[PDB]
Amino acid sequence: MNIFEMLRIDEGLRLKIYKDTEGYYTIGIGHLLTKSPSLNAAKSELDKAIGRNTNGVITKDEAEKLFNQDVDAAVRGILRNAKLKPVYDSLDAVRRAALINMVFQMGETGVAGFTNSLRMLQQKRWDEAAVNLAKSRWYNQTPNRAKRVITTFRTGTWDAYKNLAAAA
Repeated sequence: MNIFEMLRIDEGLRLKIYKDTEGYYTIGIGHLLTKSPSLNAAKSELDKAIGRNTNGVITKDEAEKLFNQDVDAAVRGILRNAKLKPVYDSLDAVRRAALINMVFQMGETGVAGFTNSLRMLQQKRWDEAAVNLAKSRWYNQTPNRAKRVITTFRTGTWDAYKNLAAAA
């Protein structure tokens, strides 16, 4: 398992514009298009991202290309962030993937806001961090995904993902 497989399980793959859990227009592997309520706006952003007149439908390769850019960007956001980087540097490989997942989902800023959890992770206080992480809108809104990521931080293994969809 790796970050791509992991996020592919959590986000799924849809080739037509769809609404995410918050009701925002998205496509592919969790690629957020816009927070605007206009489908047109969404289609415009999609054409711009793809470089062609899509009419709201993309191919698998196109979805995978946005996905690679998105993972790349999450990693880069982490390394550029003064609060995130030190946590990321302190972690083992599996737990690094859990951090990327959250940044992919919520963005740098959002994650950078979990001050107490970040400290705990940095200190390697796994159980404590897992409890703190659970006291969040994130956990209450998308609990099954939140549970997978938290278990990953707790254990440092891929066990939460070793049975599911996307692949595992």
